[PDB]
Amino acid sequence: PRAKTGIVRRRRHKKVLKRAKGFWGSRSKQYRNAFQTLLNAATYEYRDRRNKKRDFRRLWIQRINAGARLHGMNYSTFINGLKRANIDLNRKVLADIAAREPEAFKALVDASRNARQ
Amino acid sequence: PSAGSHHNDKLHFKKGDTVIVLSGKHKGQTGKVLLALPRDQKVVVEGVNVITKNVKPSMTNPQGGQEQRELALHASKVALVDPETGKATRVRKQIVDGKKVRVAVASGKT
Amino acid sequence: HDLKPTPGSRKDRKRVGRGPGGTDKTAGRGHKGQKSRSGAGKGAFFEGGRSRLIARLPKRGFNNVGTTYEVVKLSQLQDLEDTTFDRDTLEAYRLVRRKNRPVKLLASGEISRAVTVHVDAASAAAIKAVEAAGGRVVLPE
Amino acid sequence: AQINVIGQNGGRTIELPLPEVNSGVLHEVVTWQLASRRRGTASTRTRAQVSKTGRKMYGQKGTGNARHGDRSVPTFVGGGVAFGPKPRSYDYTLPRQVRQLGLAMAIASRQEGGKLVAVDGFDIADAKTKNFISWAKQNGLDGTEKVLLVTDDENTRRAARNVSWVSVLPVAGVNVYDILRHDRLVIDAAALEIVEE
RNA sequence: CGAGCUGGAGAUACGCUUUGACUCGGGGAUGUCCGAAUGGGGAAACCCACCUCGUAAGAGGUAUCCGCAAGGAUGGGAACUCAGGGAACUGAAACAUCUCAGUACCUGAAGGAGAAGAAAGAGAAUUCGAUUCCGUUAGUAGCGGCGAGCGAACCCGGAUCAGCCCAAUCAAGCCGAAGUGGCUGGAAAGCUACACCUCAGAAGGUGAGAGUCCUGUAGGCGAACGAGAGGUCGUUGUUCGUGAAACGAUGACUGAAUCCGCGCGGACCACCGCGCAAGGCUAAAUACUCCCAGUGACCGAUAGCGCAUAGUACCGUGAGGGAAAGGUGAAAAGAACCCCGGGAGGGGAGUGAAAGAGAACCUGAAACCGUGGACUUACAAGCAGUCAUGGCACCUUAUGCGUGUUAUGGCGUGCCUAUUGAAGCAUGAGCCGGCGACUUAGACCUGACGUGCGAGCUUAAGUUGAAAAACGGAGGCGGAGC
RNA sequence: GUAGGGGAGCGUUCAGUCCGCGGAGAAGCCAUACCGGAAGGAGUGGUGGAGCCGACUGAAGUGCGGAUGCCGGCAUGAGU
Ligand SMILES: [Mg+2]
Ligand SMILES: [Mg+2]
Ligand SMILES: [Mg+2]
Ligand SMILES: [Mg+2]
Ligand SMILES: [Mg+2]
Repeated sequence: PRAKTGIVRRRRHKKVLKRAKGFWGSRSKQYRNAFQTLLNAATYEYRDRRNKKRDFRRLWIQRINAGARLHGMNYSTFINGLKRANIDLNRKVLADIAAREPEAFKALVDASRNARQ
Repeated sequence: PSAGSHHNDKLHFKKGDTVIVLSGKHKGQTGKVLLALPRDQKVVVEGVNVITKNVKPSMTNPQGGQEQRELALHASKVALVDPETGKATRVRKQIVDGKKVRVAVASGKT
Repeated sequence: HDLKPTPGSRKDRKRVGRGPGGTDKTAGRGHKGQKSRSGAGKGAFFEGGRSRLIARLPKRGFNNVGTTYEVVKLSQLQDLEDTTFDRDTLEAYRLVRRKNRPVKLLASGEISRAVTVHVDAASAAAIKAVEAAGGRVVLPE
Repeated sequence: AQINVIGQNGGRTIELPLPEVNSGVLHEVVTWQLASRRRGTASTRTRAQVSKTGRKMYGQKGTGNARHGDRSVPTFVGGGVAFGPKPRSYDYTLPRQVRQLGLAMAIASRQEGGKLVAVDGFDIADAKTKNFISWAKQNGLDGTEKVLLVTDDENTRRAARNVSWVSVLPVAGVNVYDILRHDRLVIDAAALEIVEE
């Protein structure tokens, strides 16, 4: 018996061509280019998962030394204080305190200054 | 393309017979057979009636309105009736005419 | 009424290891099968030789094969199977079917018993073993 | 271990295949049976040779864009079906003993459920058919089961034409497929059913 | 045969038919001109004659090769058959003997088959008993730049089965069993309730799915009158390539015996053994498929034949080459009439279940071209995405969940191929759809898995049954090696 | 993790078997935010208008982005 492609390819093709959403020009309309775009998208996808994790910590650190410097300190110094006050092991959350709770952030600056000098 | 060979260019009626229409619309309705087309498998009975339009400009006056005429059928009418309904056929012999073979079933009249 | 799987013609199972699937050339995209050059859609570079060792090796030889005998071991007659008798038609029916060639008796089995052998030839220590155990070996004219 | 239906009541004989039947061996059998029955008709002009077309084309180089010999290759629409089906067999010789073991093992399956041995359809009278249904009714043959009749009586066979019921099989010319294909086996004519080897 | 018919033809008019049309089966009778072509010519289908019979019309004859004459031959056939003649690419990893291969092709002769055939044989048992074919022996024996590679036969099993003569039943066709009401539906054949037939539940059709409605099927009938010699030189055939080369075969030269005779047995001799050439026929088993029927883990419109029909259109001076194209509806009920327009085309009305079937008539993807809406964009540097966050919109696997879209930030060198090394200014590609590449074979070899028997295992050709498999032990493999 | 070797599977046509579905709407097509580890699979809705899914087993003309690939349709250059 004969077993022509019929239905299999078009379905295979529509799947790809639907991942292609706000894809500019041919990248959303023609299969070969839509599919091709996705290979490169795969690189970006797998990489950006572990990248966001560097991206955020960066943002986190930036907010910390901003507030640390508001109370005559800095990230390097502040963190060492909290480290030297072993009791203090915030690390995660610490950026939100600086940004939302200034009263609370000050307390932790004052504790960090002790454990150091 | 094929056409009415599925039978044998063979009917079960004559251009005179009274027949009942089994199947479809016009079910049970009876009438005389006025046209029998064996190869085509067509029956013109006083049954199925149609309203045919006339595309007639030059053709004998432009007054080509609507016409009352009956439209042909197949084997969607069971041939020959006497006990008030449709039947098969089985008993042949001769009447006064030997050469002729009649038809009949659970009864004996056609 | 309900949905039923049912046993019979549809319950007949493969047999486990009975027959695996062949090789269809696309297990991932990365199948551009054979080698990567000089292994081509052609009809064989060949597989033997004519210098690749076979030539460069010697002999004029001379082949013959005159007569080869059917080995009828001593252990077949002795040990098991009580003397049903040799002759010609009985040795065949028991288990020594061959035609076209003559038979031969060889000294392998050692149980000692009275036996009368009807072979077409036998080895020195085969004759001098049937007689020593009791029995005669009949060789034709 | 099996009784009888009409004519006597013995049966009991035959050392039926151990253990509680093997599907694997029946599988081996059916396959072979269907493989033999398979006709080898394969409508394909596989070769670039077999399809109707000339031999030279539009020159080796400089036509600008091509490289073709002739309109008959499989890369061409209307060319050969290079690697298509050609007329062949699939008929092979399944070892003798496996065929013998086959139907024995298949009969065993019908013993573990609904088996049936009969001595003549004196219970039939002519062909009549209407009367086979009458006889079958007496022995639980209602029509809820597909039935296989293996009789040598040329008249009792003639009373087998009906639906979801019977397939009529002659002169002990049985099949492992036919018996597994139906629900009940009316083993009937005890000619092959007793005595061999 | 028993009422319709008047070809496809979808088309009106004239008519024909129970004093039996039509169609089907079987004979006849007419059969222009060309073509073996045949009176002569000829650039096929056209010119031009003569002779006999005849009232003109018109009819008959006029070719060569066989034979007394009756009567035969020319020419055409898809493939198959034998014959005369006979390549090269290719293999030999170069090439020259060798291989491809006596294949392809040309030519001759013929038939439904042909060929071959009645032992101067095979051959080593003083077995066999015409030929062809199939299995097998056996990739054995052997041939071989002893290389590539080529490759028998006897025995045995099997299909079929003969030896004779001379010279001195199937087509035309007819008969053929048995269902009715309600329901859903445009439509019943489906559903439901009770019912029957079955030697017939194969199959097609009928508004949808059919045992019982039509055609049929199982079964039966059925036709007037219809088919069924040795030698030397040169070479060669088969495993036969100059080899130790026998034997057949024959172009050139020679040239015997006649049964106490001749030929053969692989130089050659003797012995032992097999057989009678120099005359002819001979069925069956075998092969092929233009054609016909049946069937299919064959195709279903880029498939399948080149063609759903066309060797057409088109291309070519010619030989030759050569397409693509399917689908209203159950039924034409094929849309009268109205409106814009010269028309084309549309909108209605009507038919229909549907016109979401309207004649560019089943479905109607995608590329591609548009109209409308949402969110957006005119300080911007860009493999076009990706992650994160904010804004706007929306709520039918879908309200914490997202879905669409959008601003800004970060990050970010198409794909494939080829390659030490590809974004590469290296290859390919306009886009989409479809078509498009590791197969099949062999009683082949070798291994993994598996099953059945197991010191044993197994059948091949065939034969008989085939809604199906059984038989068949010829032979093959273990079984002892050197 | 490239060549390559080994393992488990998804999908298509045909087939045998069983379970079914369908004009109160089959295949195909279209949309989708659902499921599965992937090939993939289901629900709902829309179109279509007459056939078809699931399970086991069998067989293949069984899976396409490439071949200056073949056939066909349509773009660009350009209202030049
Ligand atoms: Mg083709
Ligand atoms: Mg189509
Ligand atoms: Mg044709
Ligand atoms: Mg290059
Ligand atoms: Mg492409």
